[PDB]
Amino acid sequence: LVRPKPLLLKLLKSVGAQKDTYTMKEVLFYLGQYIMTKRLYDEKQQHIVYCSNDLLGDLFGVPSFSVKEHRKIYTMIYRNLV
Amino acid sequence: LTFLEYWAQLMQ
Repeated sequence: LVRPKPLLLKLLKSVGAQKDTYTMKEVLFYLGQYIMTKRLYDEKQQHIVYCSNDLLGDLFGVPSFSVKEHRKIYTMIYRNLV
Repeated sequence: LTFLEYWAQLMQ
């Protein structure tokens, strides 16, 4: 379905993803694993994700975000897809 | 909720 642009593809490959084309659900799976494994989420309010100085901040263009902002996260992702 | 529980909410 979707083809990540190169920076997002690099993030997905760092957690094991090997393909060029993914479903959105698989992009989301790998991105959650990226966040989890790099400990980017706040340990007390775990919907807060810190990304400034990680590749993810560059991708999204924000220094932090909340997981609860669903429409914003979809939008940011799709700016990194073709 | 935990991170992955919020992320599930995002995915569903």
